[PDB]
Amino acid sequence: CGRIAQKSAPEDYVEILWPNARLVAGPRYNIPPGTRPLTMHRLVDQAEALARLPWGYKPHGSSFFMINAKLETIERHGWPWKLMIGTGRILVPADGWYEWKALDSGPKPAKQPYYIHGDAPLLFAGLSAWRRGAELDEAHGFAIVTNDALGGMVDVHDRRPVALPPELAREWVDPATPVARAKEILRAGLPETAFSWYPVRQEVGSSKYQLPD
Repeated sequence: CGRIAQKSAPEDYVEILWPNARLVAGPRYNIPPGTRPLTMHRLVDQAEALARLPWGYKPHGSSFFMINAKLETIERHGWPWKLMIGTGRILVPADGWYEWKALDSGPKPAKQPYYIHGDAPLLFAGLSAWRRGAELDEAHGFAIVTNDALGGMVDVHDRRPVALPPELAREWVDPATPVARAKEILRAGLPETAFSWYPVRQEVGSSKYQLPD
């Protein structure tokens, strides 16, 4: 999951996660890591919120820029997600995401970008290292929880994002739910039979990690 789309009105995301319970910069059809995508969470004083957090986690002691959090590493309670599975659980709303389909082998292969989506806004499970009073830098960025085992929805070398039903999504962001319960929820992601996709004909990028010139 190297690119997502947030084109619906922000109030629509809240309505789906927190039905009946209200809480500007324009819609973004092409969102890569390193930006501040809209997110929903209860990280500060259990309060429900809709704010922009930095996408892309950079551990204090490494030069890694983690954008996805491997489901299994979270299950086996491994580094570094074991440090956020308890208090850094967030949701990243999205109308869909992009995956590039390798059209050939060899170096710098021609890739065909695809757009994947559902019948309504998706609630991607995520983990963030940001906390109240902390700066909005890579040191406090987040990663989208991905289901590596099944690869991408179209590109077998990508990692599909774990989308959760509204009911489970609420439990995920609820600071009261124990880490044990959080791990279970993580594998209840929406099945592929709930998404459709098409090849994007416009310019969106040459690869997952290649922004459009």
